[PDB]
Amino acid sequence: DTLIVASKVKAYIKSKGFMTSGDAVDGLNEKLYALIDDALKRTESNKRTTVRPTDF
Amino acid sequence: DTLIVASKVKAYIKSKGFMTSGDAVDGLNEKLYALIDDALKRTESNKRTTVRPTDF
Amino acid sequence: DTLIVASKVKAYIKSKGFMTSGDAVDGLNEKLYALIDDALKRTESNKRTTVRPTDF
Amino acid sequence: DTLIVASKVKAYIKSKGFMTSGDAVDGLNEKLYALIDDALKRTESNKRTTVRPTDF
Repeated sequence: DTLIVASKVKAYIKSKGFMTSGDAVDGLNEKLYALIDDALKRTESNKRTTVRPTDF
Repeated sequence: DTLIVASKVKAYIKSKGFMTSGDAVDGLNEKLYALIDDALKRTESNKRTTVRPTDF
Repeated sequence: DTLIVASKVKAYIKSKGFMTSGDAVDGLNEKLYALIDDALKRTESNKRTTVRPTDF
Repeated sequence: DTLIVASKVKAYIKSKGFMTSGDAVDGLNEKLYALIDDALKRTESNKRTTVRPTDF
């Protein structure tokens, strides 16, 4: 499932004077899943069941 | 601006047995902006203005 | 100060069939300082004074 | 193999007011190998075999 709002990612990239390839947002979606999986490991390592912003 | 679908991020975290704090999605959003800023630097370093999935 | 063992980073890169530019290890040193600074924020966020491997 | 100077990493962490767990440097080493593996993928994606600082 896509967790990313493609239009908002493309908008931010455009605001900096860059373009986005057709498959760029797919790559970022993969990185986002990795960031979350890493955060869950940190949450568990601190004996918590609630993910906090500082866990990412 | 939010780059993610909060409901889908919270759902994925719940599917792994975890809850999400009120500001956890905001933390992930901040990390995503940092990942994009890093990617723009990599795009420019390869004499491109089109961001590719491999730049993230 | 350099926190990286340049010879061991270059060795690992060589083992994968790649070469290392003259200024590559400097870039990785900068990323390492960022990783540590992020980890210290996570340590403090969990009311600890001792950095753990899971904080990185 | 360790890619970092443990004494200098522990010193930097101490300078910021923190202690380092016995296996904390091992955790950072693991993250560094991941950063290099990601960089090799970026190098190859730009039709290069020489890793640049901007690939990390």
